[PDB]
Amino acid sequence: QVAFPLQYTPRKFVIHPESNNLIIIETDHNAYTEATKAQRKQQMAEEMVEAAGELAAEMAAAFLNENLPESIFGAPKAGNGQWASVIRVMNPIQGNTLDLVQLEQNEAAFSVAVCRFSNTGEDWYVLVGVAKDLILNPRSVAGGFVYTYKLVNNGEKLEFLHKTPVEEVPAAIAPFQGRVLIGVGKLLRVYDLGKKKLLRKCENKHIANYISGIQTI
Amino acid sequence: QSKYIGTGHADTTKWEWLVNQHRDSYCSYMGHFDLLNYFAIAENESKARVRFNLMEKMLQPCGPPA
Amino acid sequence: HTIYINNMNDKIKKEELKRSLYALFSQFGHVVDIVALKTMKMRGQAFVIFKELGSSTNALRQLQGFPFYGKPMRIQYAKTDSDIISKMRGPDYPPNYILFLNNLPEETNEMMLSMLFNQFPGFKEVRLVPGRHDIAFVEFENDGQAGAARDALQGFKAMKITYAK
Amino acid sequence: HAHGMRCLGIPNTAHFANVTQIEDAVSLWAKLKDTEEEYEDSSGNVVNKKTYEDLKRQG
Amino acid sequence: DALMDRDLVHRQTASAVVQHMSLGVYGFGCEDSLNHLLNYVWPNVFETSPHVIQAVMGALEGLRVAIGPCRMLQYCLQGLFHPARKVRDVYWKIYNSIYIGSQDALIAHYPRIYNDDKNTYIRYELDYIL
Amino acid sequence: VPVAAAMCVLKTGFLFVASEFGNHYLYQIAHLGDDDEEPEFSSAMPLEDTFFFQPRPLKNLVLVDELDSLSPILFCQIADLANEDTPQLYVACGRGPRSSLRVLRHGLE
Repeated sequence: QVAFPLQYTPRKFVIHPESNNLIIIETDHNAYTEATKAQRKQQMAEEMVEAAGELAAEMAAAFLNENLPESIFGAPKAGNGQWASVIRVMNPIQGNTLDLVQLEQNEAAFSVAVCRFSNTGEDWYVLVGVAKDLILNPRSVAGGFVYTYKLVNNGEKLEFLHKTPVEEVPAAIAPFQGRVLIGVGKLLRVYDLGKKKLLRKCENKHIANYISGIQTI
Repeated sequence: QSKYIGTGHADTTKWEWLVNQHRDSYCSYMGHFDLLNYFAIAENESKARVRFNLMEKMLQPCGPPA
Repeated sequence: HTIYINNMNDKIKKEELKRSLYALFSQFGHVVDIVALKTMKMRGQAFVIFKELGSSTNALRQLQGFPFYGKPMRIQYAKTDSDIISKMRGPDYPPNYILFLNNLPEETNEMMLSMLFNQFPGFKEVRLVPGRHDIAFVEFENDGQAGAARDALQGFKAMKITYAK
Repeated sequence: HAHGMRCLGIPNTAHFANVTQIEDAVSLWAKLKDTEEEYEDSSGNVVNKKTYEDLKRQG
Repeated sequence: DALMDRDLVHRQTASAVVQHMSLGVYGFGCEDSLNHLLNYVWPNVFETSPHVIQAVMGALEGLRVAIGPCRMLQYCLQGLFHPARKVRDVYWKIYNSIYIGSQDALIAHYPRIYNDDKNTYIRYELDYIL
Repeated sequence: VPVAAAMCVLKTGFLFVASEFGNHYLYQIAHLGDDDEEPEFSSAMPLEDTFFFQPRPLKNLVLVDELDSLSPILFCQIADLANEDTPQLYVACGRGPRSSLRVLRHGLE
């Protein structure tokens, strides 16, 4: 083997054929993304001095200066509705990370697919299906979203294209005949690329319970 | 049969049958190392805290009876 | 279904006013009822209720400014639905004041729809002009007037005009 | 029986093979009985097929 | 032909045959035809004759182990709550026979049952998705 | 140390650690870790407040060994991305912060 460290817990990864790189989706429950630990960081930093004690002694600058290796002390993580989701462009040959995508607070990404719409050209696409505000054990959500990335620098660079909202959490994404299948909740839908947001080119409401995963010959 | 817990009969209520299958599911979770580990992965906790929350949910599940 | 008339000669006795109103408006469809009072508030006015909606729209367009007992009457669609209509019969934006749709071609045009839309003081937006001459976007200051225009040509033999619901 | 149902407007199938009163099967029959064509301004992802065809005739 | 009843002894003895066959063939992949025969076995569930009812019990037990519980339970669901007392007596007897053995493997096959006011009848653990 | 599902202690200053997930660890005790400034708490110490303390690297231990652990294996792809003809196993595997992406080749170390 060889071990390449990561941050959050990857739920899946996909091959990018031509750039021959690896796109990794990471998610952690009860978790705080970097900026979140920065706002709680500075939050406690502020709440220290307010004890009004002699003010003079600051452990705040050293404490914040202290940054612990995240593996040895594990997860500085708690809270119910909070999440962490990160994307990564990593070389297969070596362990270097080509790019790192740092997403919103509560949004967990359970699917990603890389394909090329038959209408457009060879331009690659990174489609990240994302869930919004999971309340895990009752079952509910605030809704869902899908993020789109053009996968540039022959696939060695990513850029955010658009944020397209959707009522429900996508559990899987698969390409079919030059266009993109997405089941969402229990509803199966055929999506085609919009240049602002995706549009639905079909739907089926029959499937009773939920859509877990999808494969396409 | 009676002294074998989970025994049903013609007068069996909904609530009792479903709380049965609940508790049995939970004993399966305590039982299988993996599926337990799956739970720990999904919702982030220790194996321990998982089993603890389950053992809390053993008597309750569905909540009060009718 | 109900039209609101004002600018009426208030010297006519109430029962005569109502009977002439009934007579005059019978030419467009069955008039179900007429509400007219001589109070200070309501004098010089009347509500005329028709069974058919197309009848109300036709009446409105054809009798606008008709000399009645000496004065030119002013007609408009009523603000609310008449109690009698609600009883005979039994969304939040409706009634809306923007009607966009098509199915109105045939050398039809923008000054045409602009004069038909013009008929209404609500005449605000009128979009009928491409090679199309068949897609009509009408923004009428208020739904009484949008409803007046729409109720006037509510079956342009069948055109499709869809409020911006 | 099927003549009363079907002529009543309540279609004849098993679904209704229980209740007798005329009323309830009316609500039961009420219980018995949308695509996006992407305009060029990238706002028409809410726009219907037929609507965008109408804007084909307009365009 | 036999299980289709000329007279009770046919159903009984044939059922015993289904039993011993069902224990014997276990695990070798012939289950299909045993399901077919289970169809014709299934109506005989109801009777008061001791030998045919205990026969049928042995039958459905062997069929339990051979076919696997899932199919059994899929025949035994609706009978549990049926209004009549008879059907409940029996289908609960069966469901008990299916329940004692293989109670460990039943978990997956309990269907989804919606939650009412005072009680939450959905087990959400199975819906945790990575 | 990382969370250990089970712990065996061995004589002659040894500590075994099998982590719940991620690589296993073998530790050795080079000091009993007493007697210094490190606060040594009692059950009778006054409060009603909880005694705090400062995390830090290992000052009581030395890490002997790190054992290969695949579990949990979240996702697996067998594909040959390298020069040779034998497919490499690309495996996203791990738990929380310690999660990682590992590659399997056919060889001894």
